[PDB]
Order: sequence, then C-alpha cells, then structure tokens
Amino acid sequence: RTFSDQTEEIMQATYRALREHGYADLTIQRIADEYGKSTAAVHYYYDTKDDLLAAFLDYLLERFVDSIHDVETTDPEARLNLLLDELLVKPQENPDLSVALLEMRSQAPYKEAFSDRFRQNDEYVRYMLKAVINHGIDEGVFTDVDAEHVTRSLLTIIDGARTRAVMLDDTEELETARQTASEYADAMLQ
Amino acid sequence: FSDQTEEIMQATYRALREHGYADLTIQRIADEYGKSTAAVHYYYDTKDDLLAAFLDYLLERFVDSIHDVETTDPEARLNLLLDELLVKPQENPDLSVALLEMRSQAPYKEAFSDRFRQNDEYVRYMLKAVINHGIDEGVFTDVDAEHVTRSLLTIIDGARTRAVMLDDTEELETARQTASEYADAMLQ
Ligand SMILES: [Cl-]
Repeated sequence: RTFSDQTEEIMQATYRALREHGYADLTIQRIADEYGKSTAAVHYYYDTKDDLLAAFLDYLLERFVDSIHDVETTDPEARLNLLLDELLVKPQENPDLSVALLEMRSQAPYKEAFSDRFRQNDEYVRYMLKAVINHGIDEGVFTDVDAEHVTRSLLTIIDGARTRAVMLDDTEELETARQTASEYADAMLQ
Repeated sequence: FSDQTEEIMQATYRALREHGYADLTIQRIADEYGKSTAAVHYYYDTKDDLLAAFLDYLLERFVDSIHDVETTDPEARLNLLLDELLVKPQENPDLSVALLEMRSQAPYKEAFSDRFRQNDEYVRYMLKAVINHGIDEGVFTDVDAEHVTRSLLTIIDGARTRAVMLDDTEELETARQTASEYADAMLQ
C-alpha cells in the first residue's frame, strides 16, 4: 500500500537523476537528492546502485507493457504498425534517458541483473511482435513466412536505431528506422 | 618509431579483451607491453590520448580489409562488403564488448564521438557507392540510395549491439540474412 508509493516516487527520482547525470555518475546520493528524502530512505528499499537500477529497468518494462495494453486493436496490419510506432516513434522524446540505457547495455556482459533484464525486455517485444505476425498469417493478411526470423529482423532494426540515435546524437535515426521497419515488413509480409 | 606504437595498440588489445574498458588503466596496459608506465607515456599523455588512438587503430585495420574487395560488379561487391561488415566479425568476437563500451562513451568524449561519426561516414560512403554504381549499371532499381544505405547501417549496428547485449554471435548471422533480404527487396 505505502510500499508501492515509495518505490514509485523512488523510480521517478531515478529517472530524473539518470536523465541529469548519466549512468556512470549516478549515485544513491543523487537519487536521494532527487527523491527529496534522506539517503537511508532509499537504502531502505535498495542496497546498491545496481539493485536499484535492476528495479528501474523492471519499472521501464512495466511502463512499456502498460502502454501496449492500451492498444486493443486486433487488426494485424494496424497492430503491427501501432507496435512499431510504440517502439520507434514514441522514444523520439527520451533522448537523455537513451545515453544512460546504452551505457547500461554496454555493461550487460559484466552484470547478470542487467543482462537478465534486457533479455526480458527483448523477449517481451519479441512475443508481442511475433504474435501479431502470426495472427495476420492466420487471417491470411500476411504471407506465410518464418515468423521467428521476421521478428528477429525487426528486433535488429529496433536495436540499430537506438544505438545510432545515441551514438550519433540524432533522433532522426529512429525516424528513418521506422521507415526501414515498414519497408522490411511489407516486403516480407505483404 | 611507428613500430613501438603498434605494440602498444596490440597491448591494449590484450588488456582490453582481458580486463575490459571500464577496468582499464595505464598500469595494466604497461603490463601487457612489458615496458614501464613512462614508456607508454612517451607515446601517449592521457589515457584518452591512448584510447582515441586505440579506436582509430581498429577502424584502420578494418578499412585496410575493405580496400581488398577490388571488384566493381555491384551485386557481388555489395555482398562482399556486407560479408565483411557482418560475417567476418563473428570469428573476432572478443573486442565487440569493449567496442560497445566505447560507443556508450561517445556522448561523453568528443574525441570518441568524432571518430565513430567519421567511421560511420566512411562505411556509408562505401556502401552507397556500390548502390549508386549498380543503379548506373542498371542492375539495381533507381532508389533512394541514401536511405537504403542507412537502412543497411541500422541493421549492421543493431547486429553489433544485439550480439553483445544478448551474448550471441549468431545474432550477426541473422542480420546478414536480414540485410540481404532488405537490400534486394529495395534494389532488385
Ligand atoms: Cl521499450
């Protein structure tokens, strides 16, 4: 009841503190400064920067999961697009979080908690993308093709865009990748 | 002269693949090299001076490799460039991890950003050149060569990222297929 309230306020502080300082220079302390409470009011829930950010990843996935539950369209063509929009147009307003997330991704081979977490995100996207592709194949709207490989392909495009958008400090990279995603999909499916 | 620098580039190659970028200092490189901390300082003042050099050392053995593809046949050349970008790096996976770490630093060091950006320029130039040639030759559809090219770059970059993040070099294999699926959907 009041455990969720603190977690959420703390996740928000985290977001804000990551937006300002990036991954490397994040500290519980700076998190705490953004939370407005004592440093020990965060150590009450998390013992480490790393524990805290594993939670923060889980948090971003839930936020993402929520917004998808918002899309109830079952039309395969319309739903693919809406998912692609969700993954490629919406993030054209989180660029400062984006630097932090690439730093953290580059650290996945040294930290299981992050690696586990990023695979989790990836699986969720994979599941929801393969699912709409399968539905359309079933409705006969899409050509009967290797669904696992088509969705792996869209996964690569997605991850391409996120890296190049930060690596090149250009959110246009997602906008071009959005187009790549449509071209790719249309060539395979329709 | 430039003989000694190469051995340092090669030392930081060993210490990179061992200890990682994050856990990398002059002392550790000095160790793989066999000479004193001062002796590497003779060639590089900052660790940043060293890493920048380090960077454009890789992106230099690489162009050395592409400037081996001598063919002007557009279909063949484009596949051979895509091979070199996606098929060869599979057998050389060790450095990919630190490669990603440097990339994540690009927003913090202009020296890094500058270099990946120039490298990216060059890869885009060489990919787009084939595509253009193939259009003139009439063997690829007249296409937005700038977009098709950067589309191929999105695929290549996602592959590099995904292969370390999900710890799976076959991630480059499926991207090679994606790239061929895309290119010839656009071009042919
Ligand atoms: Cl997401």
